[PDB]
Amino acid sequence: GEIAKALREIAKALREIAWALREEAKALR
Amino acid sequence: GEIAKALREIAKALREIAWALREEAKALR
Amino acid sequence: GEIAKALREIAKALREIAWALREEAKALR
Amino acid sequence: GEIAKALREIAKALREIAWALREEAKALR
Amino acid sequence: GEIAKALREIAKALREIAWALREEAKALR
Amino acid sequence: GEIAKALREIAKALREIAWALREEAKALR
Amino acid sequence: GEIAKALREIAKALREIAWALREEAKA
Repeated sequence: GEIAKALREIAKALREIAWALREEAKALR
Repeated sequence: GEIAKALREIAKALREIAWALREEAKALR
Repeated sequence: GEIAKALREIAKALREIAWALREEAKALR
Repeated sequence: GEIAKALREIAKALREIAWALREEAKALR
Repeated sequence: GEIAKALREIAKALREIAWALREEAKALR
Repeated sequence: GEIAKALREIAKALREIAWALREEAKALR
Repeated sequence: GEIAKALREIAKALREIAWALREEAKA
C-alpha cells in the first residue's frame, strides 16, 4: 500500500545519492 | 494518509540532497 | 497526528542538510 | 508517545549533521 | 511483509552509500 | 517497545556521523 | 519483529557510514 510505496521511494532516493557519490569517487582519481 | 504524505516529503528532500552532491562533484572542474 | 508531525520534522532537517551541501559547493567554487 | 519521541530524536540528530556541514562550508572559505 | 521489505531496501541503499564514501577516501589516499 | 528502541539506535548512529563531520571541519580550519 | 529487525539493520548501515567518514578524514 501507500506507506510501503513511499518507503520504496525513500530507498530509490538513497540509491540516487549513492550514484552521485560513486561519480565523485571516480572524478577524484 | 498524512503518514504516507510525510514519507513522500522525506524522499523529495533526499532527492534534493542528491542534486546538491551532483553540483559538488561538478564543482571541482 | 504526532507521528506524521515528527516525520515532517525529519524532512525539514534533510532540506537543511541539502542547503548546507549547496553552500559547501559554492565555497570551493 | 515513545515512537513519536524517537522520531523527533532522529530529526534532532539530522540537524546536528546540518550544523557540522555548515561549519565545513565556512572552513572551506 | 511489504513494509518490512521496503525497510530492508533502505538499509541496503545506505550500505551502497557507505561503500561509495570509502571509495572517495581511497581515491584521495 | 522494540520498534521505539530501534528508532533510538538510528538517532545515536546519526549523532555518531555528526561527530565525525565536526572533527573534519575542525581539521580543515 | 521483522519491522524492528529491519530498523536495526538501518542503524547498522548508518554506523558503517560514520566509520567511512572517519576514514575520509584520515586521508
